Amino acid sequence: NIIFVGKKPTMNYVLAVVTQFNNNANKIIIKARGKTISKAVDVAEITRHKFIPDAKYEEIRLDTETLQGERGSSNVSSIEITLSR
Amino acid sequence: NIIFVGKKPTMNYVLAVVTQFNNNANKIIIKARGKTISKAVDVAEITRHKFIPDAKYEEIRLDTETLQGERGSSNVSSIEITLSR
Repeated sequence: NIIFVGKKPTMNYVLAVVTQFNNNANKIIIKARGKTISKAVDVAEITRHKFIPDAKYEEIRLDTETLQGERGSSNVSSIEITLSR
Repeated sequence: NIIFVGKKPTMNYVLAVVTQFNNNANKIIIKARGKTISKAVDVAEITRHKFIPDAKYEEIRLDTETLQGERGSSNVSSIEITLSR
């Protein structure tokens, strides 16, 4: 029930979301890290504009996730977007 | 009270946020659109983890906005993060 948004074209992820709503999941979670946080927002916005006109934001969580490191190495921002209805 | 996260380095925006909190602001809004939605999340996560450890997510709003593109109108994702104490 979780869609990890990665490197595929955006519409793949929009499709994954729609597919799962039409097998009556009530909640969908979209999750992304780093640069692709932009794309996760796109996925959710396209979905509710063109394809599930009644989708609403249940909640949005922002976090940081820790990465294996060399000194100076970075961690990474993450988003989790919950949709329903 | 409104910081538009654009092309400058992340730490510049962190600085503008932390300054405003040091001058006793209650609510800070960070806005970004497109690719730099990633950078906005960065600004707020770093601020929270490293400078204002009691800064809270009051509200997170995802939207779509339009801009003059290369070829007529264009739609981009936008984010509005409200941090508070």
